[PDB]
Amino acid sequence: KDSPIIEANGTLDELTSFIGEAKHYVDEEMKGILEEIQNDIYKIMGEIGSKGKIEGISEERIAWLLKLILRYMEMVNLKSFVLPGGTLESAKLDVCRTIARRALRKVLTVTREFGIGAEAAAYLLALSDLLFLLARVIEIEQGKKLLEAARAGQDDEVRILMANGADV
Amino acid sequence: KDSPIIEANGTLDELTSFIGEAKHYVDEEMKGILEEIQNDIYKIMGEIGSKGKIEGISEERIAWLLKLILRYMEMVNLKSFVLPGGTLESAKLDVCRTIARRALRKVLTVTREFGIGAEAAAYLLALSDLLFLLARVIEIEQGKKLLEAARAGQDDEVRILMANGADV
Amino acid sequence: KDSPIIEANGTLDELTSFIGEAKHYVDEEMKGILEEIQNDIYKIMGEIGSKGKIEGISEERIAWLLKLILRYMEMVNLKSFVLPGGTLESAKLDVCRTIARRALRKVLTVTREFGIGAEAAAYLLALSDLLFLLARVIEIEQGKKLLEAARAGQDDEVRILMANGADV
Amino acid sequence: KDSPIIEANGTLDELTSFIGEAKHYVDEEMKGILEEIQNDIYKIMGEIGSKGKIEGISEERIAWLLKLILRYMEMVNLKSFVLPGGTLESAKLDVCRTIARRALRKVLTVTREFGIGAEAAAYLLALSDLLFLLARVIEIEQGKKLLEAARAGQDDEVRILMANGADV
Amino acid sequence: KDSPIIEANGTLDELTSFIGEAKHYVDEEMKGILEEIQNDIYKIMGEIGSKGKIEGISEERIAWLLKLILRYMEMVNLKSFVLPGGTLESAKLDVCRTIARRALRKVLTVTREFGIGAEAAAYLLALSDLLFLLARVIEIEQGKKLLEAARAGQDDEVRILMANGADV
Amino acid sequence: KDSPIIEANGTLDELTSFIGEAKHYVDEEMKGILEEIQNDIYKIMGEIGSKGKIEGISEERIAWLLKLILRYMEMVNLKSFVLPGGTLESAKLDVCRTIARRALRKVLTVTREFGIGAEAAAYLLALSDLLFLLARVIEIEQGKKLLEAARAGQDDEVRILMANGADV
Amino acid sequence: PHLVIEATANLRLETSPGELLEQANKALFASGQFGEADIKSRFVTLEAYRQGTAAVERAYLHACLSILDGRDIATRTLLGASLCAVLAEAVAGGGEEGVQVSVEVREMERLSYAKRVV
Amino acid sequence: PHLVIEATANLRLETSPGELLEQANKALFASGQFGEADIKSRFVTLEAYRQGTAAVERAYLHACLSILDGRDIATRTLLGASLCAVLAEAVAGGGEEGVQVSVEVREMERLSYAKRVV
Amino acid sequence: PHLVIEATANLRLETSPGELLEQANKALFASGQFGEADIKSRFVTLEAYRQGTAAVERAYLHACLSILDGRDIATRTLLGASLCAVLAEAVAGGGEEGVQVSVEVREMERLSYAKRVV
Amino acid sequence: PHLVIEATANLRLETSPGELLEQANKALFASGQFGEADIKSRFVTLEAYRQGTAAVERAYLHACLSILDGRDIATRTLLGASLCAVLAEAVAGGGEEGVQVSVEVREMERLSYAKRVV
Amino acid sequence: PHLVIEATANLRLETSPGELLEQANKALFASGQFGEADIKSRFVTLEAYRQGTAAVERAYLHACLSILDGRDIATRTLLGASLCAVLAEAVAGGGEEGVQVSVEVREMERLSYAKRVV
Amino acid sequence: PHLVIEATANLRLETSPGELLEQANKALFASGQFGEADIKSRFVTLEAYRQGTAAVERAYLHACLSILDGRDIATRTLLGASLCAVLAEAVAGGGEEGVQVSVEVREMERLSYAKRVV
Repeated sequence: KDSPIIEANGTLDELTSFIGEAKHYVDEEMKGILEEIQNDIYKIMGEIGSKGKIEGISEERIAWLLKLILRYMEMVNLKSFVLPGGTLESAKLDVCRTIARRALRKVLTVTREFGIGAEAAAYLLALSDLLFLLARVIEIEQGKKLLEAARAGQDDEVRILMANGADV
Repeated sequence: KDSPIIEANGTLDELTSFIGEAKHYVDEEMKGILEEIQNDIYKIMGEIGSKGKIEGISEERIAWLLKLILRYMEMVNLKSFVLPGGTLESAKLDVCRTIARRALRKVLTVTREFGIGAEAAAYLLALSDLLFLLARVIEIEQGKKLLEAARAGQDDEVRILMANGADV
Repeated sequence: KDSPIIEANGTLDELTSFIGEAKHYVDEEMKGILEEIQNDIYKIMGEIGSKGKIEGISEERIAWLLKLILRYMEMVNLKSFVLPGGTLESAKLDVCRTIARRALRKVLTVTREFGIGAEAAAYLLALSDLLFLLARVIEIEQGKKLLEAARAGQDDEVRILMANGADV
Repeated sequence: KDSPIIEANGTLDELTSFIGEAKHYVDEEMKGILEEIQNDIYKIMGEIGSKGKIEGISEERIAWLLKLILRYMEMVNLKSFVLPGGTLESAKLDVCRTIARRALRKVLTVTREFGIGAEAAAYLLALSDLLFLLARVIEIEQGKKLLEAARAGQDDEVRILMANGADV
Repeated sequence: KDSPIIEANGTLDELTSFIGEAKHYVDEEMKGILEEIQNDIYKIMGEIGSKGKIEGISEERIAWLLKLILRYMEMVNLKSFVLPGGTLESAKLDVCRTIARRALRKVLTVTREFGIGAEAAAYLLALSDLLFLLARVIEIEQGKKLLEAARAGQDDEVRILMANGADV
Repeated sequence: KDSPIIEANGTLDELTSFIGEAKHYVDEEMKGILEEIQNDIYKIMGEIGSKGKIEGISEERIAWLLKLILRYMEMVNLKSFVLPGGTLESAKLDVCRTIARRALRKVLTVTREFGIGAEAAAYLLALSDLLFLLARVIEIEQGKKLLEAARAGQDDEVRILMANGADV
Repeated sequence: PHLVIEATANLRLETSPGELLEQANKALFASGQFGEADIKSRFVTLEAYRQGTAAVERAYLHACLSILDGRDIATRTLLGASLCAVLAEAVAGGGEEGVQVSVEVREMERLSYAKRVV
Repeated sequence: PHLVIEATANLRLETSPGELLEQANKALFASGQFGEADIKSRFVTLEAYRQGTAAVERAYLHACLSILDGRDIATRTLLGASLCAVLAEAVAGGGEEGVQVSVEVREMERLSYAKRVV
Repeated sequence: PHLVIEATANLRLETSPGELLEQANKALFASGQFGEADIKSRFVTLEAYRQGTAAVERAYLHACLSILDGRDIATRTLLGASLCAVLAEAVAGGGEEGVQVSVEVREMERLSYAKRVV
Repeated sequence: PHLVIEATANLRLETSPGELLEQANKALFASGQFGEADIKSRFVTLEAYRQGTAAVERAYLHACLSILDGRDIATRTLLGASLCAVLAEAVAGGGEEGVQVSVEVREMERLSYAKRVV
Repeated sequence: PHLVIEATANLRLETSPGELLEQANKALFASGQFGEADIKSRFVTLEAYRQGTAAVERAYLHACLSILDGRDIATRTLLGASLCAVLAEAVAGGGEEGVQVSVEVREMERLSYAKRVV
Repeated sequence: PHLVIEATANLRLETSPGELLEQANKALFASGQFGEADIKSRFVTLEAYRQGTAAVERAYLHACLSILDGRDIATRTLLGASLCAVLAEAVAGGGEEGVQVSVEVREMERLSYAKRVV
């Protein structure tokens, strides 16, 4: 009922609605990842809304995020300051990253006054580093679809990829 | 010109832009409902921006929302904690519900300092209970389109519904 | 590391992600405009995050926005209070206008305490007057596509425009 | 760990030690009452020290105090302002009444800041009205032991009662 | 009903209950002194609880305390730092002295905010110098009972005095 | 002369008067322990009342308390939540433990504002763990007096122990 | 939540006094704030009544909803506006001019409120 | 403004229960705070009642005036003192000793108060 | 102190409605807060009532004790808990399931409260 | 960032003590907070150790990560939870019951911290 | 609680280095603050050491007890004074003058502290 | 003041590990803050160590000076900068690139610090 509690629950309810919108543009593998993140934000909202009287996420869940981050960090070859939204599908996940940074700043105010949710704010910090890596993978497998279309000798099927934002 | 007035007008202008984006995915009946909500948020913005010197919405408008809520509450059979965004069309309306909860917290700060907009904050509270019920109807008539496709003996037309998020 | 600095950088990172999502629905001319705005928000984020120790945007950039605004103000014939989101493409740019008004209120708090970013807040004020004019152009060339389809004698190609929100 | 919590637990631990000292001067009936009060102060200390996360006393316990108060109020015929400590045994219970009034003022500060322990402060208010009535009974059955010793024709056994404070 | 008023009345009610417990261990002369002190604390509690609207003790009462202090100061030959509680009877009056010093600090807070009870705080200051002198008399007439038992040639009656704390 | 200094000296003078009352019910061994504690509280009162300009207790004294606690912790076999005051003699030492917890909270306020008396507050914390162990020893040697009276074949001498609170 | 509805004697309702309370309990439960079995309603008709000082024959209707405290002003304004639309659609008329329908929402204190189930 | 007057059954009034409400509405309108048609009064008689624990036969009278908030304590004290002089001049007597007349002025909340005219 | 006890019509009490008020006045006087002749109680039975939206037959009991302000929350919580134990020991039963008994303690304002003795 | 890992002598690791530090430096660099060459780790084995007062044979593992100050509690909680998952996946076992793995994150002061490159 | 005891090489103890840690764990458990199996101790001997600038041969002993935060200064002062009396009764001597024994109590942060049981 | 110097195994010093501590104790005593016999230093060499994630052979040096609290930031910055100039003039080199030397100054708490002389 307090003022930083209803703001932190309002942004975490805003973040899990943007993930549910952005999980329809990704493939079948990343949809299973984003549907398990949506369950974990629901566990954080029960912990923060009850001021710690209900148990939240375990440390097993943060060990599941960081084992995904160490998997996708090998595929993403880092580059210079690239603009958000190369393709349309990777533009939806760059929005959910910036809601998770806003939800992290609200949970950090609950921690600095009520002393609860320090394991919850460590989940939203590891989440927004995964949504950055998840967005950079989709731009790559869209771009590796361009090099196979250049070698296949296609006239129309190569330019529909460039109209969706495939890098050259 | 005051500080809680420009924040409350900024979120109500943000809410009526998300409704205008989400009214292109719904059918012809729900588009007429969402276009009349957009006119009522414009009447609230004139009342709050002038600190009550211009008349706002009437109590006839809140009697129109609650007579819609009592109609859709019969079709929506309530269930457990379901994740937001079953289909793509019902994922856009779960975003507008969480902007209306954020716009309600800004109007509640105008009420607690200037004493205006108590009938406006009762509109945004009844609005976010309609956008929750409007999202749960679209998941149902998408799912009742699955049972008719199972009885029709279709091979391709049943799985394009499951690729859009129809419940099994 | 201060509290108004991380909020102003969080909303400017939120604004450049909504522009990267909304630049896939516009044509090839407006995509070049929106990709140059995304570079200028990246220059503002470096200036605000370093509290003015890094140079920001020049006054040449605000002279480029206002020379675009004076070009599109002639095509947009002003009318009454029209609802946001006539078409689907102009509904995405009415969302980015309301993030730029929220990012302007965060940069104005950095200016009123640290005295920096007054040329940055004059960019976000001229930006949200361009995104209003950019949204009203797309509704017009969608509507001028309706008058040519009425004179062409089309039965199916005129009503698919009206299903996308072309004005009559 | 807060400052009004450790003061309220320190006085409730002080009150249950004075009751354990004063239950050796009373008869076998009042010792069973005072040993059940000591269990209920232990339930209040668990509720206050955990800030309400552990369940406290039930409303069945306050219904047990007030059904004892309505029993002893018939025997105690009220009189003028009588001094505390008529006999030695009723002087020990007039000390425990004034610790229960001090413990009530500490629990009332926990209620006025943390909103917990309103059913606990209603127990300590009904307790200090029982310890006032329990002290006035012991002075009476000591004084009714004087009228039977006057009629028995005793010379030494009547004055040892007056040396212990029996009223004439 | 104010906060320093209910604390000052709670400690003065605590002090007159400790005097009523400690007046059963003293002889018949000191019991008449302690029963007249208990009436004067009852007059102070009526004055403080009504914020001065009821008349309190007169200056005749403080002239009665100081004429007792000047009588007992001749018998008490002062010595070094002796520990409290030489005998059991003089240990009960060293407790009531430290409640009267605590009651004096509560009445001094009523005086420093409401301007009342300056003649009441001068009674509790002269009281705690009498309870110090009353405790040192009982240790002396217990010790002068030892020198008469040494000259009487007693074997058992001298050591029961030393088991009660008679000084050698 | 300061306000937390006169409160801390008033409770330490209250604690050494309750120890002087409770040292007449214990045997000849525990009386020598309680008379040496009374000298150490007198050394703390000189240190706190002079704001550290007089030297207080040494660290040799806290090494004497903890070497007593490690001796009595072997005899006291710990059990469940037992009520304070099993016997009358162990009920007097459960009162002095709760004054030492109140005196510790006053000395901790002197430490948190004036920076003095951190070695004094470590004495009162080790003191209240000894007075808890001293109270549990007296209940045991009263209860081991019951098992020898059951084997001696006594009819009256076994029940006078049970009337004093010996455990069965 | 306790709902006391006080109508005058000359007020003609479109339904029974019992069917008015079933519509008012469904409109209180549909706000999602209260439990199902905790919504308790009662209807009182008045024999002796006066409205105003003029001699014209009038009628009125009044509901007083008492809820426990701890809810914001947006919830209490919605509860009064949802009930006032139920009572105003049940009034057929009475007297010689318009019927005045009004709903008060007041807050009971949560700490001193006792409750038992026999 | 709502005025609920609750008298016992053994209380004898000098007038009718209807003419008591006409005098109480003229004394509320003469304060200049309320409108004419917004002053709504009702009179309730009680069948089962007890006053005190003694066995002496007693009677009482009680009015509860509920006004909207936003008025200072000088206005609310005048409204209770103007009504208590009207009710005390209408009591002929009842019971075996004096009749106790009392008037409470309580404040409704203005933001959550709904009102319509059918 | 005014005590209004509102029971439904299907509620069966173990005693008379008059003997329930004698037990409630002795439990209010035994708290030592009020005078003897200032404790005024009344009992109201209800004809039209609904509890919940379900079709099961229910009954309830409700008391609203109105005292003057100036008392701490420990006194008001004890007054509601002392009255709720009196009413719950008088209910024999009613309806098809358990009876809900609840007691509200509300505070009248002391400055605007008028009182006279005719 | 300095990482001191202190294991007992009876603790059996699944890898070498050198390959444990390569996995702990990759999990510290993957947080994006530190530079590459500024992550310095060391592994210490203990000869004389006791855990608890009981006579059962136990083993433990402990890491103390010292970073410079200026980072929020969400960054320090993630650094302790990312390291505790690396050490717990390297422990094969030791003693007669479970191994306790714990990680402390402490903050060095930035103003008084000196640094040079020879 | 982690206890690191660092003695020099020339320091002669009255007992073994293992029996010193059993006495230090019993004196930490007897304060009633920590659990039984959570008290973890280790003993480190030093090969290269200097005390002071003079050429006289010296020895020292040092313990650093790291506990989690949330305890008042009376608890931390008692923990350092209970440990310093254990170490000082175990030193036989070393060097050419007196041995300096010192105990530091430092506070780990509770929010960023990770712990697991393999 | 306790000074713990932790060097790796591949680090070549220009002097002995014992003569490095004599130069570090003279540079701590020359600040005029500590006594002569209260400056206690120790040198620890490390067997298992990793710096960074790259495969290049590196070495480092680290000192942690723990002083009692109550000194301003100008005194603690001078103590870290006076020690970092002593250690950097003793490093001959090690590894395949530059040696990193760093000094941390941390504050022990004065109230809970125990000290004895056996």
